[PDB]
Amino acid sequence: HPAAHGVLRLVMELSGEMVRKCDPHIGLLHRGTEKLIEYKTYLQALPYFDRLDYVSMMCNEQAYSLAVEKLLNIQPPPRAQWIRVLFGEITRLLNHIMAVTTHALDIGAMTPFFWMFEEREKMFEFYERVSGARMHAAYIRPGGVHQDLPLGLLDDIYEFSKNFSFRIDELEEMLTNNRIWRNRTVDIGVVTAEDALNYGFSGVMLRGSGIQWDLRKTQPYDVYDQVEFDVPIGSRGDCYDRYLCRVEEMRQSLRIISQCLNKMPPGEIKVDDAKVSPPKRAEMKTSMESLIHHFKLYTEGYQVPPGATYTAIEAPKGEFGVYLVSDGSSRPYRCKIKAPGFAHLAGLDKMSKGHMLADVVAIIGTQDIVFGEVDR
Amino acid sequence: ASATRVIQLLRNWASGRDLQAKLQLRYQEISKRTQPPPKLPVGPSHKLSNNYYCTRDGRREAMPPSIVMSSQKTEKKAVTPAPPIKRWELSKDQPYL
Amino acid sequence: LKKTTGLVGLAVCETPHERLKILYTKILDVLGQIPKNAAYRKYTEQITNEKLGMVKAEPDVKKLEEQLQGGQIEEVILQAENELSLARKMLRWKPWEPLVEEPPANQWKWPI
Amino acid sequence: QLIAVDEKLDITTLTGVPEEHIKTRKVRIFVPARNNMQSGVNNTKKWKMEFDTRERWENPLMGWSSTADPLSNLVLTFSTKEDAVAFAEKNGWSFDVEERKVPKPKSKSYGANFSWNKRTRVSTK
Amino acid sequence: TRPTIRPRNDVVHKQLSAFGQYVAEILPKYVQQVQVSCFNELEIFIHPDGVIPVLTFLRDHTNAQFKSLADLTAVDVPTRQNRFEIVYNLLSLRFNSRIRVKTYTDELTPIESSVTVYKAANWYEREIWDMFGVFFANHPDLRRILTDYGFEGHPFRKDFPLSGYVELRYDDEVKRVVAEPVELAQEFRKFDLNSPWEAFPAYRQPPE
Amino acid sequence: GTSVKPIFSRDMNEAKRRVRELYRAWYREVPNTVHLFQLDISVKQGRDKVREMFMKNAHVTDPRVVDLLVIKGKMELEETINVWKQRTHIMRFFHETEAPRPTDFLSKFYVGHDP
Amino acid sequence: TYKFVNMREPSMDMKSVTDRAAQTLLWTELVRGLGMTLSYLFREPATINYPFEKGPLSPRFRGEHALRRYPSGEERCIACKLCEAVCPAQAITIEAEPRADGSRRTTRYDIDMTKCIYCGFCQEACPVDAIVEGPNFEFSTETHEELLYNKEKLLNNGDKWEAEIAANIQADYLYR
Amino acid sequence: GVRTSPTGEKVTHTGQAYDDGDYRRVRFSDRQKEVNENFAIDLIAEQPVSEVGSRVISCDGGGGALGHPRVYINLDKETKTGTCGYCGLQFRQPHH
Amino acid sequence: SNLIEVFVDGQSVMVEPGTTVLQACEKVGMQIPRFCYHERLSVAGNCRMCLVEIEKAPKVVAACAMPVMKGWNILTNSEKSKKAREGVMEFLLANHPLDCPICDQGGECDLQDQSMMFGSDRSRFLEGKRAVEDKNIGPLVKTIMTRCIQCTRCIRFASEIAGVDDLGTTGRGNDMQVGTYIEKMFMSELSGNIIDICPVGALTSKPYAFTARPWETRKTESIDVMDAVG
Amino acid sequence: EDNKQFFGRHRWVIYTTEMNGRDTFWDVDGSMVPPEWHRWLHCMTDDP
Ligand SMILES: CCCCCCCC/C=C\CCCCCCCC(=O)O[C@H](COC(=O)CCCCCCC/C=C/CCCCCCCC)COP(=O)(O)OCCN
Ligand code: SF4
Ligand code: SF4
Ligand code: SF4
Ligand code: SF4
Ligand code: FES
Ligand SMILES: [Mg+2]
Ligand SMILES: [Zn+2]
Repeated sequence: HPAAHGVLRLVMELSGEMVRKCDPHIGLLHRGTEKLIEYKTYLQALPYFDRLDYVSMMCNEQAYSLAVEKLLNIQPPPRAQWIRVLFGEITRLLNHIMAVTTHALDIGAMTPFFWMFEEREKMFEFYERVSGARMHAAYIRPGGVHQDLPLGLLDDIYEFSKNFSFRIDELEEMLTNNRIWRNRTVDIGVVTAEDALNYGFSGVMLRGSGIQWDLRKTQPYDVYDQVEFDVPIGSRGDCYDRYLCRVEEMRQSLRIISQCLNKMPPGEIKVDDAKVSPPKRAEMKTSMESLIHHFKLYTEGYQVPPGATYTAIEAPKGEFGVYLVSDGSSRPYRCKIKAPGFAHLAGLDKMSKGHMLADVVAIIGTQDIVFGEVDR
Repeated sequence: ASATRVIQLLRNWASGRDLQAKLQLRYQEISKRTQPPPKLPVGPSHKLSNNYYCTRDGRREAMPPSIVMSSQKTEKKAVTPAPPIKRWELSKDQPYL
Repeated sequence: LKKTTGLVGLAVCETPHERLKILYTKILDVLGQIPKNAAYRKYTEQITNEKLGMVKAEPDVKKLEEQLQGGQIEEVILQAENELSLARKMLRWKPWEPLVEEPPANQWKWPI
Repeated sequence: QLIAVDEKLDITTLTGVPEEHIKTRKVRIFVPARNNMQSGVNNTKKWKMEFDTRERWENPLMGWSSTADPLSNLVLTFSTKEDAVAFAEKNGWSFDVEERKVPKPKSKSYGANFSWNKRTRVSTK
Repeated sequence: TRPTIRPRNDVVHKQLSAFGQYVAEILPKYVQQVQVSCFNELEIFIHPDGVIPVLTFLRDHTNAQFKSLADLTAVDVPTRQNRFEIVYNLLSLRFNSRIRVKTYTDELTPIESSVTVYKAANWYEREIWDMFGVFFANHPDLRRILTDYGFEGHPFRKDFPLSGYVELRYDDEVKRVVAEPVELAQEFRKFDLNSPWEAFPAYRQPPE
Repeated sequence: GTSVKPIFSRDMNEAKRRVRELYRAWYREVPNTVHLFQLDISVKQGRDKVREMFMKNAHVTDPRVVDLLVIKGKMELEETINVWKQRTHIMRFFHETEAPRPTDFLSKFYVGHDP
Repeated sequence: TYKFVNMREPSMDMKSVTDRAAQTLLWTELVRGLGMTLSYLFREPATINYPFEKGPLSPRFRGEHALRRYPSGEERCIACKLCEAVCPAQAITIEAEPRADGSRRTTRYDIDMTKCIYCGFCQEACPVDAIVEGPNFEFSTETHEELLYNKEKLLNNGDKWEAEIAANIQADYLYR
Repeated sequence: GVRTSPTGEKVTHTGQAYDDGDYRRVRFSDRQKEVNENFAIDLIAEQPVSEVGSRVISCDGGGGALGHPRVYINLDKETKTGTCGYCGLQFRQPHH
Repeated sequence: SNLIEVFVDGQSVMVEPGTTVLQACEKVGMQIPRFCYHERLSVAGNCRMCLVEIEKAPKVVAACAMPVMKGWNILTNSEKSKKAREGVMEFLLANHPLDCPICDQGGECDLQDQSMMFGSDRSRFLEGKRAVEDKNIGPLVKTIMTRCIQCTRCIRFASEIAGVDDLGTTGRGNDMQVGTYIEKMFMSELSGNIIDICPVGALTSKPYAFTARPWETRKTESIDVMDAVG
Repeated sequence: EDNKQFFGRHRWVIYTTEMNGRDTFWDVDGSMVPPEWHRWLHCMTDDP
């Protein structure tokens, strides 16, 4: 179904077009990722986090890298952290464009999708220049980043960033004040603050209901404590408030990107510790220790001291977490992945009480669901 | 750019903005596809002296978790996990959209 | 006086001082039925007594909110009701008793 | 409330393993031998459970190594031999256990290399 | 020790240790152990019978207020007599903190469903049941969530094989999709990577 | 002793009662299943298969294991009734595309190395 | 630090009321949306004339795999098997033996292109720059078997794409 | 160094050609067999041996960081030549 | 009885008189890094990788040769021990060839593993490396002498276990080399064992050359039938 | 090329009508570009 947003089988009980019951059946994209991770080394498991939520690739890489770095007791260098925050905000732009335009497309407003996907294409080009891939980059690694930025990337990121606000403005002209859009979005899928907290909601699904919580502000990571931005807050807990929150979050991401462009420091890009991060190729081809460490890091991988962590980030879809258990070897013993879409879809049935079919379509759109992270 | 001025005027009037100022197609202001070679600075551990690895070994400073209250083994003011959060401030930049 | 608590589903409270006093008195009454040497009773009594004193000493709602550190007195009321419900549950559960069972010797041993 | 069940533990009907892979399988419970190419002993600390080797053949295309054995890769790690035996028993697998082999304590003496009348004296150094 | 080593935070460590002591004193009936990890994460190891009380306390206490259940999962450790380790992750917005609660069970012992305490658990407990086979008592609607209809066994269990026992293919004679015993063109190649030399002296176990 | 906690039944009698109830429910469901899924089997075949699946686990003597088996059978029944299952899932019980594997020594010796 | 997105109150003056009545009855914001679409109608489309025009790429782009040689024509690969060890998809299969002149060379080098995730970890792991992901991306096949590459196919890819692969490596190796 | 088998099939650098009674040759009928024509063993056998006036020489395959890891080759044996274990190039001291 | 009490990292243990520091550390389950010590060969003490600090002693001792003294407190993880291991690994790797991708010892190398575990992660050696000519000791044991770390395990095994005095060291200092000095085939029914005990890729199996890597192999513990020893 | 076109439309190829053996008057595809012109055409470099 076009409105399904992936391989989702939603079983509904209907009286006329009124929805009496929603039963989301998932698992049509369960690939058994966590067992597979248990069969890999820590570097081999990284590309799985690209494919969990395929619209926020580097954010998932960052969450996993933070978990592994916390377990390794090491620290990424400052330039790497600035690169991580910059590309996390670019990724948030990508995700919010995808969410807003696919929501509008379900509702029926097909045009803004085509306007915004050219911008998405320009950001895919940024991804590709840095890593050689437009989507599953695998750029963020448990030691920093894989490669330094190419010699003219910052200028192009600046050129893109100084035009994007007008595209957001055109989107808002299309949608924000349209009476049809407001009729399809205002007072649809209203959730109270206490219900949102109890059901496990996070991100926009909290902020639309007035709860003042953003993980970048409350539990900052990387260099998020050094950037300035506002957190959008809703008033009514409906789809209109969440749409406004996402648009304003796009604007605040532009703000953060400008700050990151003007504040990128020099230095190395991965932790200067060759028992965790691979050495440079010239060193690998000149020095005995560098060659030994390259060999061992690419065959066996680094060992992680025993212990378990729960690391969470403010991914564009909500709180994204990893419960990572190390038994002391170079392979993870356990990796549980916490995806906000799981709880949001588990609450979809609650949010659709007393609504019609089209309202349920709008609610699925407003929950910002990608089933790679839901099923794993 | 290529478009005749009258079409530019019609575009500006319909959109309500000066379209030419912020064109969405990259005409010539982007970086060249060929660049000079880089040099890339070395890390802090690239010293030739006073660089013993045992003084910069983060993996070996991890320890097993500290045990509080094993079961197998004064007023006492009540405590909390952390101090209460401070209330947020209302965005001196733009408080209301 | 104040409109829009700001949280969806949380109504604005008229007369919040009286509600808070009633709730804290009920909480202390319930705690009075717990054994005096139980840690839950003394801790909850201490915090409840401080909050009740703060409510009694501050007639102003915004100044009281800033003193209580509880985030918008309607939330303080909700938390008081939550604590009262928990107090009744703890009375029924009696978690101050000695540990029910001791786990196997290698149950929490990690790694392996 | 406790009901005082009297029988041996048995979970085969709940695991979902096909009966062929429950009755005809033999597991080995053992401490793996030290790899003779190295001196480290860190891989000889825990007990291992592993299944019997089944048929592997050649793929007609590409000549890869094909198997039809779903348990050909499964290795379990245990703290003690008793835990491994209990796991195998409750899962219904026939097992063979091997007692742990440790290197015997050896009497070393550097000075013996230079014995006045003994055969131990080194001809070279 | 400066540039490449993760910095410490002793203030948060002290606060979490004190709060763990607080929780242990308030609920001696269930709390078996309290730990503060080196990177400031607080874990409370309890008895299974105290799943519902502990969590309820941690959700409703004025000094606790962990009103959000971030995650709930299981870990399989076959060497333990109680195979499965149930892990609850809770977040407090009022105090901007996180807590972990751990308990244990085996194959035949149910755990109390905590849907009443947290609505979020519903799908988490269904997922634990599906992947590990841990039954949850008094669950509103307990059934498989991730696996295929009619799928036998629990995939996340350590004993279960990585590629399972059956595969699917379309068969033209019966004109439908059929399930058959797994055959692999190329077998997954098992690697032995563990180094025979010890990496971390701080975690060395006694020689028994 | 042995200090175990039950799921539903305290002894084998209650577990057998639950088994009988689940068997009744499956027996009643079989004709509706044959009608709804448009299966080419008879109702007799379906009830025979239900009996065979029940008898696969006749050797169980633990009330907790029996309780879990009844829970799984109830899960499967709920799944079948609501049509979550498709015709392929129902027909997976009959193994219609699986060639019969022999059990005597000589045929096994002829085909390959597996016992 | 937060802002409100929907906490604004409407003016109640007669002028404001008449403007809102005009908006309701004469559909002003709908004409605004029509104007936006009409504006986009007169812009130049962002479409490119494929296959004549191509999308921009980078020297770091990961494409079809290739096995390279030294300038002498000798293969670079020495069968260290690091690419096979690092591959997260287990897409690489390697068999090696001493060559007739005693050289350490492969006798089997397969990449299953329908297992591969195109991560580029193998070219990072290779210590002699033997395995690369070349720039090509237009290699769709009509059968599944054509995507199971052996050593001959990969050596042919290297021979076919060396001119561009060397120029791509020269432009990026100082970042590696 | 290509050469055909008695069946007309090209023999690869590896040396594998399907046998006369091997059915697998049917996979090439109506199609072709992929064979790389530049045999590395033959191409490296054409390179001239480098003469150097030192007992120990160094090889990195050329190109600096674009070659292989740098190795040192002893050249004391005069009955043979020093061969790089990475690139296959040969070195000798001026003899006779 | 005759047992004496010594401490490994402040922990008491009872050992027989004449027990070396290495064996006492092994009693508590700690393995001292080694290259030249083999518990079935005579003690050499040459590699110097086993140097450890004894409490209240300024000089590190060689754990593989030094007998424990009553009341001693070994300190296997002190700064002095770690710096000793780092320096000895540095001297070992100074002249070692960059041969890991072509070395059969690759994933099974004690030198590699102990470099990863106890050594530094970098080189500050800026000179040229030494290179030595290869020896031919028969069709079973491949020889790549540049890789030799001069442990002398092969010499002690051949002299003491095999009963042959064909192996030795010629020259001295940096130029000291392990070999036979003449064209000789080290042929004996126990010869192949010098491949196992050699910690580096200097001595490798000629039949096994280049065919496999250790991480891909599956291990089946079995018995030999080539004779009646089993 | 035409540098006044926007990025993407500033470089293009008019394919040959006769490749190795097949008629390519209508049947063209991107795989007919040789690697050096492939590098120039996909804007991996500025130098033809
Ligand atoms: C002297 C005596 C004179 C007599 C009086 C004459 C003056 C009359 C003044 C008033 C005339 C108003 C006529 C308009 C009728 C509809 C107005 C209206 O209220 O409709 C809107 C909604 O109508 C719409 O907006 C339509 C939505 C769909 C729009 C589709 C495309 C938009 C139209 C494009 C241009 C139209 C061109 C039409 C002319 C074509 C030429 C034949 C109401 O809906 P809501 O805003 O949701 O509020 C009501 C409930 N609270
Ligand atoms: S690109 Fe990645 S998946 Fe593909 S062969 Fe290389 S390492 Fe394996
Ligand atoms: S391609 Fe490179 S990494 Fe792979 S086996 Fe050959 S030399 Fe080793
Ligand atoms: S012996 Fe070990 S360190 Fe030396 S080249 Fe071989 S693998 Fe590398
Ligand atoms: S060849 Fe091996 S065993 Fe012999 S001295 Fe050298 S490193 Fe030691
Ligand atoms: S092991 Fe003691 S000196 Fe070598
Ligand atoms: Mg050896
Ligand atoms: Zn070379």
